[PDB]
Amino acid sequence: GEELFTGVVPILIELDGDVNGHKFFVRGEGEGDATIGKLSLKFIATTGKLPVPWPTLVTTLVQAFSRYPDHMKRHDFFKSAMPEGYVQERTIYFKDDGTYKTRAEVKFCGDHLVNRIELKGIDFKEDGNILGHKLEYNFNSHKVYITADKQNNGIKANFTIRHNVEDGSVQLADHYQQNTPIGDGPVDLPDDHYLSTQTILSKDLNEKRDHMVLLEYVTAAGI
Ligand SMILES: [Zn+2]
Repeated sequence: GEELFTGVVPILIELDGDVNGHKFFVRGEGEGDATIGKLSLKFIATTGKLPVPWPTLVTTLVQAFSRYPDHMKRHDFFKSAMPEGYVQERTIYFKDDGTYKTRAEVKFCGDHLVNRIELKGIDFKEDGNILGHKLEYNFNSHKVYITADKQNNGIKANFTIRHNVEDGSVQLADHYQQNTPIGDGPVDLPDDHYLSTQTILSKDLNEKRDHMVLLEYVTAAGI
């Protein structure tokens, strides 16, 4: 379980997307180090220019790499579901705009962790901040609130992402999340806690394809 995360783990990410009928595919690679709670990844849109801004996809595009400090180990659901993995599902409500629905499988393939995601988005406004590409290329820090869902032998989470808009306003995205283990056996159901997240988005200046370089630090807290 946790024993699979004592060192650096290579990551492959795939996202098959469809927002208001605009189809796209994103592929990411890099590495995660759960001992420090660090993720370094590069994402490419293989279908050309995205119909939505990169920041809207960040939350979707491996919380198993969160640093859980020693006293909180017993509360790390994400690692305890490995290698078989977990399903992660979300509904994301963009305030005054459309919604994303996502379903992902996060599991080991041999020595590498893979996150495979399907995303469907509906009811977005033409000129809105999302389809109008009015969101800044950056990301804020958040708290991801996690609670046990004993019925499903898993967890739920709730949080609101704050996306900065070009005109100086903020676009809120309310996230509702569920995770359930894929394989049989026991998993760790946690007491209430949160993950504190920080993310930096950048560009590779030699990369001509549409892309996003990401560095994140996440540490669990609240117990
Ligand atoms: Zn693989």
